[PDB]
Order: sequence, then structure tokens, then C-alpha cells
Amino acid sequence: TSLTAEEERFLDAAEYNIPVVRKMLEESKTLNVNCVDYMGQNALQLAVGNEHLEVTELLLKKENLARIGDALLLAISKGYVRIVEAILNHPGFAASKRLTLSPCEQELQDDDFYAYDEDGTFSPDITPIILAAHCQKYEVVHMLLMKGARIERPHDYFCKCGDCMEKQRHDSFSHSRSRINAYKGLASPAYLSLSSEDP
Amino acid sequence: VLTALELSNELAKLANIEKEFKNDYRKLSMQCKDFVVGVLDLCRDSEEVEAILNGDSLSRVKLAIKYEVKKFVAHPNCQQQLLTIWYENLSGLREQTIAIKCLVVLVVALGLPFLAIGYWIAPCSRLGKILRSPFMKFVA
Ligand SMILES: [Zn+2]
Repeated sequence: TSLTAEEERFLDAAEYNIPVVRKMLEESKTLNVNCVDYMGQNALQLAVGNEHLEVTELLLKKENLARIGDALLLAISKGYVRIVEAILNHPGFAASKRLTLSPCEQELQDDDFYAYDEDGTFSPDITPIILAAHCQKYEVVHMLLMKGARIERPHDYFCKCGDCMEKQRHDSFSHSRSRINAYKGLASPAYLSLSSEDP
Repeated sequence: VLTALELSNELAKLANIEKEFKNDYRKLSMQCKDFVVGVLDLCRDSEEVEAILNGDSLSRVKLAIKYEVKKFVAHPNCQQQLLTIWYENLSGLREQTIAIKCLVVLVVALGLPFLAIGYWIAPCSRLGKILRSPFMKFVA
């Protein structure tokens, strides 16, 4: 328990009382938004894991925040449609390729966008659209498709492009697993029905 | 995972020894095997798969073979690693058909004395790596 009293109060209010969060997050130099427990979840992550749209919007109002991608993934894994809408409305997704391309290869990923508690992430190759297809959330798949998120079809098994060889050289198991994940997303009835004409 | 493997073996031995509560001990050993198989199933990187398949030389695979933990050895995460060593130093031959493999067996049968006598220099040659792969040993 290395967290201070004020941040602990703010975090427990976010997990459970909108007025307390509103008072703590307004006109206060302290109580950093992207603070989390020693081994717990972020304020945004706690506000998204338990359905509360207004607290999530208040948390996302801050320009600088962390674990936005993990919050989106956790919301998508369940039927939290409005939370997903609010998170996608954040300018971070609109002004970046974070929405479309996978966390593993989106960028140099210096910032912890999709990062989980300490080191892990779901697999790094699973995009929000692929996760929505896996869980078969028709509304979420439709929303992500309207935002431009499409599952990229994996190359042929005998592909000889530079990227395929580079992924095959190191961690061929991860390459096979990511291919299976992409095909699981593509073969999803939700993605099949909502993604193309003549499905 | 090592604790669960050892406990599974111990519970199987107890099931053999008792014969009264054999079903109880067999159910417990199945619980241990299921735990090991699930922990292996969670792996999503080569580093994790290797760490599970051998501890801190496929040690855990050999232990599971010894302890008849059949679902752990037959899991795809273990099978892909086993095929990696199996088809070592020969990548294209993995994708060949069964008929091509039979033709390779026939060629090896015809030329076994020649490669055997050439083995005196093969370790210094490239063909030594080819013949020293486990698949080529099995074919020989
Ligand atoms: Zn390719």
C-alpha cells in the first residue's frame, strides 16, 4: 500500500460516488489522473471495469491520461457500448493510428497505451476490432467499423514478404497465434455479417 | 507446474497402492494434469512456451512423458516446439508431402553406406548438420 490517502479516496470513489470524483478532479493540483494502485487498476480502468459512463467521461476529460487502450479493450470485451463510444470519442484515437493498428506494432509504443497492470496486455496482436469480433458484439463491431477499424487479412502461409520473414525468424509461435487470432476475428459471424456486402 | 506434475505422479502411485479410494486419487491426479495443461495453454509467446516446456533440454516435456501427462505433451503449444527440433536444419522438407518423405526414405536406403562413410568428414561439412537432425536420424 504505497498510495497516499487522497489518491486512495479518489480511486475508491471512482471504482464505486460521482460527486466525490468530480470534487477531487476539479481545481486540484494533486490527485494525478493517471495514478493507480501498487498492483491494482488505473482510475480510468476502475471506472470502466464497473459500468459508470459519467465518471468515465470525467476521467477522459483530462488531456493527459494513460491506459486508454486497455480501458477500450476491457469495455469491448463486455457489452459496455456507451463506454466504448465515450472512449472512442477521445481525441487520442482520432488523432492517431492507435484505433486501427495492433498494439504490438502500432508504433515505437514508448507510451503505455494498451498496457495492463505491470507488463502484460489479451494478446498484443489483438486489435479492438478483432476482440469485438471474438466476443461477437454486433453493436461494438458496427461502431468500430464506422470508425474505420477493419481486420487485416493475414498473408498466405508460404508468403515471402519481408514482414512475414521477419515475424517468422523470431517467435514463430507468436506468428502462428496471431494468424489464428486474425482468422478467428474474420470468421466471426458478427464481422462476417457487418463487414462486407455479399457475406 | 513442477509441483503439479510431481503431485500428479504421487497421486497416481497412491491410486495404485490403495485400490479402495483409487477413484479419488485418480480424480486428484487428473486435477493436477488439468492445471498443468491449462497453464501451458495460457502461453502466447515463444519465451513463455519455452519456460513452461523446460524449467530454469525439454525437461518438463520429458517429465510429462514419464508421468503420462498426455494432454500436456499433445497440446499444440508443445507440439509446435517439438516439431521445431524435429524438423531442424531442414525447413522446406517439413511442408513436403508424404510421398516426398517416402522418396527420401528410399534414397537414404539406397545410399546409406555412402553417407555413413562420408560421416568421417560430415561434421566439418554442411551435410553433417542435415543428417544430424532428428528427422534424418529417424529416416536413417
Ligand atoms: Zn507476408
